[PDB]
Amino acid sequence: GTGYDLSNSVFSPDGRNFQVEYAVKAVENGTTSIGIKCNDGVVFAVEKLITSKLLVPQKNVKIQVVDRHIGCVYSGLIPDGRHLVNRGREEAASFKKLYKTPIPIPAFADRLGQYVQAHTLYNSVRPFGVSTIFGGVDKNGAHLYMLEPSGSYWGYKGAATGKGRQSAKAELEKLVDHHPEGLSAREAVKQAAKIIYLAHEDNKEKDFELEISWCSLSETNGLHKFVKGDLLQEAIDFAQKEIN
Amino acid sequence: MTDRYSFSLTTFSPSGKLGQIDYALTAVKQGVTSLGIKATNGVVIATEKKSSSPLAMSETLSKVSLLTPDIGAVYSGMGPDYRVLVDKSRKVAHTSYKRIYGEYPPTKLLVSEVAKIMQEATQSGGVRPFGVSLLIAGHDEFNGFSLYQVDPSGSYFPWKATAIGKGSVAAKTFLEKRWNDELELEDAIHIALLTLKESVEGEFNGDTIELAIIGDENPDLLGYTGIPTDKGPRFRKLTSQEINDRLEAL
Amino acid sequence: ADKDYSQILKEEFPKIDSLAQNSALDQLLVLEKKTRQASDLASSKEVLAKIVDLLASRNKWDDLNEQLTLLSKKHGQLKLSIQYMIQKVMEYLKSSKSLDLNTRISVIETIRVVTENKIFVEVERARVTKDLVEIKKE
Amino acid sequence: AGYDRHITIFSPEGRLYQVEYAFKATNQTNINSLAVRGKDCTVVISQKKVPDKLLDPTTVSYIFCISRTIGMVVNGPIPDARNAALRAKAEAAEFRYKYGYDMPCDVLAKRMANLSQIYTQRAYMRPLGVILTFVSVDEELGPSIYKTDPAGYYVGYKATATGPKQQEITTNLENHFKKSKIDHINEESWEKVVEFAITHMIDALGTEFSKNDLEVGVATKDKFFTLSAENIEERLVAIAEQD
Amino acid sequence: FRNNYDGDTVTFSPTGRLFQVEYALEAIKQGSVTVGLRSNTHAVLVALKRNADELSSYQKKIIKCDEHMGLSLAGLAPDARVLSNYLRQQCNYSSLVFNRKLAVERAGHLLCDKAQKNTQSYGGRPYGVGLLIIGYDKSGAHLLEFQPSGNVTELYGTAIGARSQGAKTYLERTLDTFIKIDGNPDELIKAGVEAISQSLRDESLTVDNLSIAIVGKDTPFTIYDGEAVAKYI
Amino acid sequence: LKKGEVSLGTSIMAVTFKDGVILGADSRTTTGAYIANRVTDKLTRVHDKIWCCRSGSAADTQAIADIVQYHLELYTSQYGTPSTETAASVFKELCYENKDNLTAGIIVAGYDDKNKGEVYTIPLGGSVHKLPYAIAGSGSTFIYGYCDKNFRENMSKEETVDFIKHSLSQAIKWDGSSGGVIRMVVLTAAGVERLIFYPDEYEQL
Repeated sequence: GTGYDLSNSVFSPDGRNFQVEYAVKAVENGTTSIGIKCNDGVVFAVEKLITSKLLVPQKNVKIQVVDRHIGCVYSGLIPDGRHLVNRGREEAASFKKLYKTPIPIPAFADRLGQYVQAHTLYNSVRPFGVSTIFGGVDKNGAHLYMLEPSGSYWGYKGAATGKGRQSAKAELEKLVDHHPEGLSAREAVKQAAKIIYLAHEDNKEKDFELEISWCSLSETNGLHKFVKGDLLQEAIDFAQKEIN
Repeated sequence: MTDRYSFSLTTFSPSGKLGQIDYALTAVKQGVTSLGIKATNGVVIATEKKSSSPLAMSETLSKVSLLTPDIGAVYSGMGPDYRVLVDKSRKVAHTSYKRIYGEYPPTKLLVSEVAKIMQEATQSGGVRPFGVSLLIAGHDEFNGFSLYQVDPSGSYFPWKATAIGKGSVAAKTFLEKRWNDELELEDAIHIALLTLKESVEGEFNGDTIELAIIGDENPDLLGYTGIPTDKGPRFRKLTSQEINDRLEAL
Repeated sequence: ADKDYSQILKEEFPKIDSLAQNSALDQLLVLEKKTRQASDLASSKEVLAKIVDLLASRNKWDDLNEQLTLLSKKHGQLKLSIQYMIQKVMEYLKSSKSLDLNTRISVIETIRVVTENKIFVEVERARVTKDLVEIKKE
Repeated sequence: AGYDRHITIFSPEGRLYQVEYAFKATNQTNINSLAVRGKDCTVVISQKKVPDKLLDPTTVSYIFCISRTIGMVVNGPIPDARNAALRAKAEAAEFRYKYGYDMPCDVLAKRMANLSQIYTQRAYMRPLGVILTFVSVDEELGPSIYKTDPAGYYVGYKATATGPKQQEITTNLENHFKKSKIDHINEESWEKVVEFAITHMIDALGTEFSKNDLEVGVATKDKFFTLSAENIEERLVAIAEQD
Repeated sequence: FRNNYDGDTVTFSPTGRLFQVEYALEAIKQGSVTVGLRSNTHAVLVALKRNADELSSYQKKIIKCDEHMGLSLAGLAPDARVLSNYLRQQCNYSSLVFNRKLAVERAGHLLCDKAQKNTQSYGGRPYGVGLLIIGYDKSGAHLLEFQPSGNVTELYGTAIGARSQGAKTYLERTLDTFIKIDGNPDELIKAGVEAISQSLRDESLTVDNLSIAIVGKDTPFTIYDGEAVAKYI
Repeated sequence: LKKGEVSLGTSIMAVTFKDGVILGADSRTTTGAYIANRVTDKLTRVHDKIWCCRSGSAADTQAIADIVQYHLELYTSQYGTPSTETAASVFKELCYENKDNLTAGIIVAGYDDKNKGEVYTIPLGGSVHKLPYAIAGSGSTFIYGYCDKNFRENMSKEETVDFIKHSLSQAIKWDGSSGGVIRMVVLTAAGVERLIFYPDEYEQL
């Protein structure tokens, strides 16, 4: 039959939730956004779509932090992620409350997906319209994950969500091969800005702003902070030259 | 979220019938044929142990389970459907009888309970009935040995002897042929061996076959000594050997 | 594959170091490690053939047999690589004969690829098949 | 009505299609895997498939270490995978906490077995499309293999494989076991047991495996565990020595 | 079809879309037009009060949740009233709990995921109103817009409901003018007055129809209606 | 320590030292004057390399142990070995919460590789503190001056032992409730080492 598509928790004859798949529709429908596990840390980058003059630039900021060491970014319903962001922002302090320690990214991870996985478990519990690039420096080094409304994330030496991923997918996979060594966050900072523009080129049609952040065990000192100002402008100019 | 299905998941057919129930008996009748015989000297129930794989260790599952030391039962249906019931079934007995009465219920009430259960599984919202029916071997003092068949309908009732599952009919047929009031258990056992072998298409031996009896109280199984009043369980599962033994008694 | 060439070329002398003087491993260890079962730079089968032939010419075609016997076992660069040398080896075992026919006779079912089938190179492994048969005949 | 497939309710046949479809989701991951009780040990091998570079491949396992003693392999989606282990994780310490000694493997199985049967019976509850095999070397039962299904059905195994090609290794081991005639692989070094397995996994899968190819784990007395790629490589090396 | 995919906010389109949202999104433009803008100094609301009849009163689209914070609406008032009240709590709450003014920023954060819950949760529905929200704070005057999609944005200016584009285009056209009109609410206002005139279509703004609000630096959220709108008319 | 549960008494003490931490306490469990179990093992494994000295109600602590251990276990079953600190964090809650139901002073001592041994006090106050070394229990009183003077940091493995043993014996000597035998447990990179000392030994030190 059909209708398997309709209700979340339903296993279609193939054993599949098409809603989740439909969620993925909304997911890829998300603005292209990337993240980079770099040497000490991870770096998060996303195009900020400028729809108008009236948009106050730099105000609306897609990447959100959990604790101070966990940066997160997602393509999908901005309410979804934020909803889950706080949902995450909970668990850390929660964890950190019980365990006195800020939560390990991986620890922090599985929490989320299970929660997300809940959003699979019932036909009504509409999964989240977001897949989310997230991670940061934790007790051991950085980590970078990107989580599916399925409840699938994994370790990602780089990750990209949104439309322009494929522009990025190479770009990351490039720097994978360009830098199987590793990369300074700042170069990841630089590289990403390109990649995003490149990722943006999928979306190239309209003006956009660029949100980039990062967790550098070096620079943020095991924290997540935003790529900002000159090094931001650098990476831009870096990128905006390399886009040419 | 949660369950928003609170409504009876089986409903009166235009004929008043309850389809899922009537569908349950399907899968119930589907069950690997399981038999039971209430003999004079005791009760024995039997069924073939169905291995889905030789790698799979058949013994590691038991289609018959003791409930009270004098009570055990068999099913025909989904092993899982068989699984949880016993737990409750055993549990409720302690709770709803023993822990009250400090002793093991008359099989009837013990039976009566799980019957009630499945009715709930029948009528409750968000639930389906179980995919098993239950041939129930029990002995209590005043009611002696007892043989009870219970459905996912919870419909239950005594037997002199019986069988359920896939080939139950011709077995029961053969049983009805075979049965008398006076059947001795080993007879009935042998009878079941006869009976079950009939419904046994696959390998027929102790390792393939599950036989349990309500025998005498089994002080060997008392597991302790120095209490005269406690003479052990009446329920007994026979060995693959004792089967394979009595399979030569064929 | 620069080192695959270079380290070979490095081993070239390094073999010729103890070849002219084993360095059988000098040649080997390079591709032995590098290609192993898992290519690093991989190499040319030559780099492995280089080994084999620097083995071959230098060593006993007796030992080379047993050598390649094991080299076969890890990987080679491929089910092919060595067994081309192994093929010319048979000419060179026949560049040997008697016992080096018997050494060849050794090489026969050491791995089939001389008289028989592991590799598909029957155009060769058939030869030694008959070629030994031709002797087996004799 | 036809919802009977959409939901868990007895089909006209008394059948549960979501279940039957959950069975689809089981190999939907398309990972073949095995569980072999060694003599001393129990060993579990599985396909580690690393489709992407961007992956951190290390992160990829369906074999999960449940307890001190107990691990489990999952056959099914990693969300549902990651779930049941969690679910399993509780019971152990729980059981242990409650019962003062660690949970026996099958208990978890029987436990986890109960779980789907619920969802099986619990319509809004969906059962999970993962097939799970629990293994340990049980203080009582020694080497142990317990596989469970989306249906809450489960059993002990002299050994098992699972995956799309399960039947093949199934035959293989069934062949080898009907051959070997003993429930367990008789080897004192689980290494050999592993090496035996990786053989017979390579064997029946007709598939040579790199160390990145294999999800490999070993249930040993008091400790279930797994191997790095190097023990795997050691095996790959070791197994390359028998052949 | 959609009745398959639209009916449930829990249920994506095959394209992964929630038509109820899109539906709620429809009631938006269905709503009366209203306008808002901010300077860095002040943040101004300009509303079109629609009535039922002349006999009836004129529906007010502007809300005060707070001195530093008040908002305007288009689409379903009942939702916002809650939300506003709900919000009113928050500034209160904050200034209760923390003696801290709710960040107009932090405000927008709230309703979003709050709205998000309306979305992902079956049996329910989104709110039927998108919001224009002016606020002034330690970070200054902030005009924020909300979407029953949950999505919020700070704009220098904006308008919603019906045909807000005319103002909007003009406003987006007007952009740097008002944002630089600073300490001059009036022209901040009259910009909107012109703005709303842009998206004025049916008739002109009136004493009854025009509604106006401003929060600003030292301008608390302050609503202007009738004679208060009369001079700006 | 409710009426009818047994009284441990003695004195529990633990010292992080050059190789790690060692736990120690007496074996004496008294009921008023009557020692219920003189041989009791009062040192306790919440975790392999993370451990505890239990004072206050055993029934408190005894349960308390199972609790945190259960969690750490599960936590480890999830996230692996928590820090020795992380375990006490779990305790701290319990204490800092159920304190009004709780009589437990606890020395949380555990060996981390990175941080070597880690001493953590949790008095009944639900407060938590890391120390170079800890002493608690009855006779801890008498020996504070002793330990304080006679303690040193990165004392060798044995230096820890007998100084502790003396510390304990003093307490054991001095205290009535402190006695039975000295059980010590060494937590190092090496691992857990339980020790025992008989009165005929440590009585005389």
